[PDB]
Amino acid sequence: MKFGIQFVPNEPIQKLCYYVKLAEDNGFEYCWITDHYNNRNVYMALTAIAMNTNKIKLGPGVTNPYVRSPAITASAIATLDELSGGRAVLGIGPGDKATFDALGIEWVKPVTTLKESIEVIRKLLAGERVSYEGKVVKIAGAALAVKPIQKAVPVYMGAQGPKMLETAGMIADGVLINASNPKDFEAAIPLIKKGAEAAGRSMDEIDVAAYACMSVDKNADKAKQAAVPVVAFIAAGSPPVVLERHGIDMEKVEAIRNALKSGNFPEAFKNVDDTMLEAFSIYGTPEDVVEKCKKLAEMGVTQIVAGSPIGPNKETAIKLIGKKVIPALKE
Amino acid sequence: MKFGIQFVPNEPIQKLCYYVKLAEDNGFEYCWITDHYNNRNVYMALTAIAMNTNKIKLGPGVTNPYVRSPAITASAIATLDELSGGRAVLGIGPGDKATFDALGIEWVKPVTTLKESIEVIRKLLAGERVSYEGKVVKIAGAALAVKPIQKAVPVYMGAQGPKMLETAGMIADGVLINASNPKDFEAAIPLIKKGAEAAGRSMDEIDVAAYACMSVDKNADKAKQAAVPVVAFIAAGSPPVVLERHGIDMEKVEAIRNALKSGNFPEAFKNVDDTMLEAFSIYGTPEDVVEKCKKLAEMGVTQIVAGSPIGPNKETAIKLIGKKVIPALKE
Repeated sequence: MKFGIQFVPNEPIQKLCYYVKLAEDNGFEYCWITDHYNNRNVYMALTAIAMNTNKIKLGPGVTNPYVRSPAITASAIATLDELSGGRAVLGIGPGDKATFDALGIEWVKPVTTLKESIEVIRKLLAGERVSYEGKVVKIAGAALAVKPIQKAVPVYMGAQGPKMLETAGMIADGVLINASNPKDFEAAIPLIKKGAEAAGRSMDEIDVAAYACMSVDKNADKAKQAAVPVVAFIAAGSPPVVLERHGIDMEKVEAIRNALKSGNFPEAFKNVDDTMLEAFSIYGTPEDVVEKCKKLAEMGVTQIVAGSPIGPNKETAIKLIGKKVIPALKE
Repeated sequence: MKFGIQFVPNEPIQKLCYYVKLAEDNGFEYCWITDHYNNRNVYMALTAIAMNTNKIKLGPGVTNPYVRSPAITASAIATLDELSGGRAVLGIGPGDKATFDALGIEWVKPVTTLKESIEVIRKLLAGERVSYEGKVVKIAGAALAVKPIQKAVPVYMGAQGPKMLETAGMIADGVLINASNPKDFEAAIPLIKKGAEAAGRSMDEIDVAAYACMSVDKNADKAKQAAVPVVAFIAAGSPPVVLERHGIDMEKVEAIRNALKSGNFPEAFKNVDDTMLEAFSIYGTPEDVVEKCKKLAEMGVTQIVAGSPIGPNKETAIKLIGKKVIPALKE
């Protein structure tokens, strides 16, 4: 099994570089840095990370077609791939409406735009002069001078709905699924397979990645507590098909949703229960986490991304995962 | 007088970092890195440059409102300012039509968009939750988490026309003028002053910067030759008011324009003459260059940006400028 790690670049980039280099030392193979306008720029963060790392794969996790021209994304990826000696991955997803309303960006046809942007980025990265007259992306003779080192930089697609999952199956080298429980991938993976089948692609060409909320501790209950704030948000933003799939107490969810609107948090955090924790996080001892990763592996997950909080102390957790989780999951 | 240096990031970023650190060692105070989708990403280049430098000011030279959301630009600048210990400048201009047709980007109202984007970036950098309902830029509750170190990161506006010059006078901390000859600034500076006056601003608040084609050599004629390719492009793209202002042989210009369309270059380069060289470059011995810089200083230029080619050998020229040009122009 492959392990990724995901960071929001919301701290001094030096601290981020320490965490990633630590992750690299601990056998993490993918480094995913989120891309939101209000934090440190994802590509500058990834530049510093590249300089402090040597082998971990690294890229935006995820960027989107809208906040920069896909052509800019292409050459940012090319640049990253040059600096890192060929370790770049492109995680790219739809973005979100609450970002694009804030930025005055029209959220046009997200499936179509993501598909067309991935195709344009790929062609640009391949060195082509691109003429692409899509429904949304319209490129007329663009060409990169900067070249990646990889022949084909991997493109990971953020995918939640069925059309996105199928599209990821047809076009993407990996699928980034914000989900921590096997039930989600039991539903998700056949959709990826339909898209793969539609393109004649084997599933072994496709890295199904769990963008999981993870919290590992030598003490299971402290792992629990660090998971609680993050599960509260995940549970609030989960679509009802995901709540229903997991039998989530729907009354607790709306009290959490309410208290989040109310800007107060301990009450929202008080209503996360053991069921939502099981559905939206991988928490507990390294033993707890290892069994849970195996259940995801058995469901077809090939990359598990340790997302926030990682653990009560991120440094302590990265070390624990490297010592006692990743070695327990070597094919 | 202040000296800047401008680089296209079209080489391995390590080489760029050497040049900038060399420039810094040689007393250059500003480092301007161009922002075009087809080269190395400007902000990743500036991240590495920051890590290899300590005191030179550095920023995009220039970015634009269109290839990334102004909000992304704001946090890229904030990020740069954090990494560099407060040395960021934002050079921002309109972009160009031949880039945005290639990218399918509508080149909407460039003066208005540049003005509104500068205002939004400033407010974002200041830490505000921004609601900005402009004619073009429409921001609704955006806010940065990343903070600059500078209280007010300097915004330099690329400006060529009279409306841009006046707008730069009203709003910008510097004006980036792609021009090498005093006649251009004799025309340009009163326009900046009109805008400054319209805002109650003194000219001593405004860094009038010559984005010059510079070529310095111990041998004047070799400096000449290295200037010839770059002047050929500048002369082809110059507006007729600039050709007319300089009495440029208009027949030579169209042969250069023709041969550039024809994709062949020695014939285009053969038709650069001593008049276009004088109008669109600062070339020659360090003595030649120093007198020419003084004539620009006397016209109101407060920053001279050594643009390509810098000299026949960029490393040799940066050293010559630091040894024999910059010290000869210390107020």
